[PDB]
Amino acid sequence: KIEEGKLVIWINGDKGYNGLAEVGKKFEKDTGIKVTVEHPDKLEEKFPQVAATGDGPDIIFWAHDRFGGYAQSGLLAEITPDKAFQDKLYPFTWDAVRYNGKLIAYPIAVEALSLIYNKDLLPNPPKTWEEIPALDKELKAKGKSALMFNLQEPYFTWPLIAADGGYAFKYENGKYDIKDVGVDNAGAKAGLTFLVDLIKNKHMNADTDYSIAEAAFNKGETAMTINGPWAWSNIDTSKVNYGVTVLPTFKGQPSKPFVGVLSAGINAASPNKELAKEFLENYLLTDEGLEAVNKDKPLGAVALKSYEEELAKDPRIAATMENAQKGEIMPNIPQMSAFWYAVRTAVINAASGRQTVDAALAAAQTNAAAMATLEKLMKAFESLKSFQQQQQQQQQQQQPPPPPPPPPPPQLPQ
Amino acid sequence: KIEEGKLVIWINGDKGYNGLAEVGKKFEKDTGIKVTVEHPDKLEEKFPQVAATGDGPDIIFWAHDRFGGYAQSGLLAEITPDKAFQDKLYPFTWDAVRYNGKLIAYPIAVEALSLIYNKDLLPNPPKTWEEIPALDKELKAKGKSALMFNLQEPYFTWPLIAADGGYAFKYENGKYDIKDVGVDNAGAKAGLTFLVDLIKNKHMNADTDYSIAEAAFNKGETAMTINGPWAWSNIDTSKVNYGVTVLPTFKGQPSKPFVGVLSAGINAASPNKELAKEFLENYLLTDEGLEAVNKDKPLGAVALKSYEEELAKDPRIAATMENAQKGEIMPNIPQMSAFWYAVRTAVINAASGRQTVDAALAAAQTNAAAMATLEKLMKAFESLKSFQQQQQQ
Amino acid sequence: KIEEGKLVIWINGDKGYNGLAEVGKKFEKDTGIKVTVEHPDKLEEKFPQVAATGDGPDIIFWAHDRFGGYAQSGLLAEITPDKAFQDKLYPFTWDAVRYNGKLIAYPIAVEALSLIYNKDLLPNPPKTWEEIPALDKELKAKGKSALMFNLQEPYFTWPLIAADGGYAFKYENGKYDIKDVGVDNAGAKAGLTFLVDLIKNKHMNADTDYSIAEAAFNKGETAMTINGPWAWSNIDTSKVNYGVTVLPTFKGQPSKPFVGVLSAGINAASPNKELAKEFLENYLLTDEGLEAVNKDKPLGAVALKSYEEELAKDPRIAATMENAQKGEIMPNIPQMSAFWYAVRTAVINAASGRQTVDAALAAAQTNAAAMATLEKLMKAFESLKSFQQQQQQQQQQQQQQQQQ
Ligand SMILES: [Ca+2]
Ligand SMILES: [Ca+2]
Ligand SMILES: [Ca+2]
Ligand SMILES: [Ca+2]
Ligand SMILES: [Ca+2]
Ligand SMILES: [Ca+2]
Ligand SMILES: [Ca+2]
Ligand SMILES: [Ca+2]
Ligand SMILES: [Ca+2]
Ligand SMILES: [Ca+2]
Ligand SMILES: [Zn+2]
Ligand SMILES: [Zn+2]
Ligand SMILES: [Zn+2]
Ligand SMILES: [Zn+2]
Ligand SMILES: [Zn+2]
Ligand SMILES: [Zn+2]
Ligand SMILES: [Zn+2]
Repeated sequence: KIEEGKLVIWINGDKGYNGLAEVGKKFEKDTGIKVTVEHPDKLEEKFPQVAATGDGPDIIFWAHDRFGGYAQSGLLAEITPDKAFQDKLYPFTWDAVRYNGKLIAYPIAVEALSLIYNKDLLPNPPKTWEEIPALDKELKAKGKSALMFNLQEPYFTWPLIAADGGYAFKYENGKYDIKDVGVDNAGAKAGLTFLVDLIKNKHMNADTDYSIAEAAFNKGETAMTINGPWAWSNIDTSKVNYGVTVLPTFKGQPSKPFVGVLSAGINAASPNKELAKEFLENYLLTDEGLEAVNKDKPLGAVALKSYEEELAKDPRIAATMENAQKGEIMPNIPQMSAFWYAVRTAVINAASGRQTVDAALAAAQTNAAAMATLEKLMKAFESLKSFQQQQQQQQQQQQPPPPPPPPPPPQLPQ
Repeated sequence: KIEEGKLVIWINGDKGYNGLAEVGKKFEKDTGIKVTVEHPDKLEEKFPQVAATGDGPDIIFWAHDRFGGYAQSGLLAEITPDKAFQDKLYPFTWDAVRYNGKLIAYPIAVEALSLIYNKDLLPNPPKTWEEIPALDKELKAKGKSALMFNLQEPYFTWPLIAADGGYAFKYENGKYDIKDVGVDNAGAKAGLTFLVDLIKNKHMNADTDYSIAEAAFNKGETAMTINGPWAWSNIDTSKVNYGVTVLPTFKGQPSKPFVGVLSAGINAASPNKELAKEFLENYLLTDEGLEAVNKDKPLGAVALKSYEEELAKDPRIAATMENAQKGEIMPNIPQMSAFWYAVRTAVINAASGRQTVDAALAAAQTNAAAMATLEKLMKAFESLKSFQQQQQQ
Repeated sequence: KIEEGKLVIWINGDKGYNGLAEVGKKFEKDTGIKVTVEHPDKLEEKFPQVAATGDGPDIIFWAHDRFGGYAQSGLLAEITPDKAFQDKLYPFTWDAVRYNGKLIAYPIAVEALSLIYNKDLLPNPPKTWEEIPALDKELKAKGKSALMFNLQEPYFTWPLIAADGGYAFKYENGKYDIKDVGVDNAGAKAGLTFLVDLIKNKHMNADTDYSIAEAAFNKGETAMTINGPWAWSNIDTSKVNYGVTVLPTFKGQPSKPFVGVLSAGINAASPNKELAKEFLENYLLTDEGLEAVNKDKPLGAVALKSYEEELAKDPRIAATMENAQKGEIMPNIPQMSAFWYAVRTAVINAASGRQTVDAALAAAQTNAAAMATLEKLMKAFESLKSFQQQQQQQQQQQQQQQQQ
């Protein structure tokens, strides 16, 4: 809970919690305040439960895109680092921890998709998407393919579609304009067109998923793939002489991958907000702190400028940061749920031929507002029923509103 | 019974309708136009039924908050008192009778919660909320409690919550901005926290409702309660030496109770709009008009400045007008229905520990703004339902 | 089919498609490119289905209001006629073919309601609505009625209602503000009030529909009726000595009838965008082009200034254009579905006495918006049912294609 006089930290099991515990000991040595690090199962699901009743950890570690939902439910304390501390980190990461004007977390690490290439098949990676078709028929002559990446998930296909001017929601002040959606502009249109052309000219298969794209690259069957820092360990094992580099340009514009930021938030119910802020600002977000965490489990690229420059000596890490700098910070707003489902269908339908490019993307725009507001209404029936639970004396699994009558007037009058 | 050459007035049975008929005989004397006053059952429900077909009274009396829904359905005629008539009343009472720029009703009487205290247990009432925890323990030593009021309805708990900067919807031009909700700001957050602190520090019970809060004050078991002019008649009966005063301040700010304004609206279907406006401006909203109504039933505080000053000699009425002047005029808009159910759940959950202050209020701004889809959904279903039952049968 | 190297044109079967095919042969003579005009059943429903999968015609002919939904679904190619070609047509017709700033089609013909009168019963038609009461009494003495028109649908009753300031959605920049509805203002209030007054003063029956209104005018029972260019051929057969003129003014303001504009849109999937724009701009939208189409089946008033002035020799056509120029261009946006349903009820309720004018209108202004927001949420539940269609199929293409 609160944990008055101490600090309890939740961080996912797959991270460097042992390294974080070691910063905890260093903090315990100069202050006498003991730090407890734990990694419960599905802590991103548990936090919304316990924090709503004033319990839980003092500080939570998760990808920034979950925090928008938390801050909306008032579960995170507004943080106030002064200007001096802010300049210690990359200015773009602060934009990943801002919910409606307010700063609600500290950025730790940075993730983004990169171009991963087989050095032995490709001496040098293309700087340009446009030259991939030419490159594929050069490698096909050797029974090899140029590129294979997951086409089923928008996360992977977005970098291209967004390249010439697409975007999820327009951001211009720490606040996302939810009626300015850019899935239906000329830039996005140009991007998805190129992608569909790649599939229909047989340079790519419409059924390529994560597993198939990973198996092909790790068996040296394909020259290139698009993936993030979590996929590297498997390529090390495959013994593929691989490189990680900046994504290819399209129509002269860099690709725009989604940027996910590991963030540290303070529970709005913690009485140890001061302790937590001193721990994060002066012990963890330091070269010595991140180093200790990194040693246990690599963070990839980090938000702190000083330690990032030390980690950039690895050209894989330097490439993940450079991609992220030219990429699009993933909106933390609830309307993103709609965007995922809409663009998923728009890409799958354009790819298979079921729909055209212009139609698939135009339908997504409508599906964005339609599915997005639906979530607001779904919360209304879910809050009206929830009020009834606490009034009388899984269970909420009800949800009626099934009256959508379609009036079809007979416009005959001849 | 469309009227035509006569005035038929509607007003609730609990009001000075016999005093109103006395002004209606006065009008009949200088005009030869007979005034009929009636008080049918659930008139506030019947009025929208009959007015939508072009029937019912020429003029209607009810709290200003119901008038928003009426004027939205276009059942009220616009009124035009000139600059001279408007300055006879308190400026703020005109803000209660404004529906999207247009004035639709004449303000009559003003209602707000006040601090009612036992003079025999409390010499001077506390000017400050912050000092009540200290006053309770001083009274717990004697087997008494400092304060007990209804914690179940947000009408009673709002004064405190809104004190430091909370508000329902932002008003700034005879028009409410329905996207500017103030249940989740630092003002509301500071207020509700204080209220919950009281409950967990056992200066208050989470299960205190209207009945329990009234019983306790009327048996002298508690030194203070918060209530309105309607409860006065029961405290007289209990023989408690009581006082009515301005509500305590919080963080230096005055408490902000909701303001209910009893108002007179003219039926849009009434052929007697001119007669009505003459009766209301020149006969009823005068010292003698309101007196006649008041002698039948007390209005409490009144909108007319002149007659308010004569009534102000009662310190109970004097405090009601002070509280109402520092309070918030209850929005007349349909989005208020959402506000009631959401803030009500928010306070209940915060008090019982089921949810924190920050969490209950942040999810209150969702429930209240998200119940607006009910407005469009339930109104669109229900709207189309009427046409279904007409086209299909 | 596909289209590559030719043109395929879709137009409704009640138009001059043979005359359109005749423009098609003239094009084929100078170019060699074959033009195939076809008129399939319910083509305005078939077009969204085939155009979404990249099929259908190169060019499509329909009333402009249907194109909003097409351009929203991205089924129409943005057209670019230069300032020189744009000035050959009436400026107001271009506004009927703008979807959110972009031009999506070519204007062909214009259609609006007009006052149609029996010159044997009425020598000179009234310029004023206000005088129809007095005129009725004068004709009632002879066992005739002054005016009889379809009161059931708003399309017909709108001209009056809108006359003094009523409007569907405010339009100011090729873009409709859907929060600015005008069915509740003083203008609309005044118009419907006048209509209600006519019905309760028994100058008009609340149950007059299209069929009753048409029969009455064509049996010489009523002196006047409002209607459009489509009802003319029935009046010719009735042997009624009739005229067609400008609609009566209310409170000194002209009646605002809804403007329907026949339009030519280019499929965004068509490989022959340059061919189609060459056909339309320089072969069809010319004196000789529309003339060939007109001779097969009349277009009524036309968007091209030059040929319109030759057609204006007919006073009927000259008046359809004059009514259209003072009227309101029908919004092409999806919120118009809700507009029709809300105003249809509002009028029927106010006329039957079931509701007052103030109530029935202020209900419509809230109802039309309430259905509009539902419309978006219905293309949602159904669009989530594309998962039912798809996610079931890609599971049966996976359980069935791996035949157990
Ligand atoms: Ca624990
Ligand atoms: Ca500092
Ligand atoms: Ca170092
Ligand atoms: Ca080192
Ligand atoms: Ca390790
Ligand atoms: Ca009666
Ligand atoms: Ca005066
Ligand atoms: Ca004492
Ligand atoms: Ca009495
Ligand atoms: Ca065919
Ligand atoms: Zn664990
Ligand atoms: Zn190729
Ligand atoms: Zn140190
Ligand atoms: Zn009664
Ligand atoms: Zn205490
Ligand atoms: Zn046919
Ligand atoms: Zn008459």
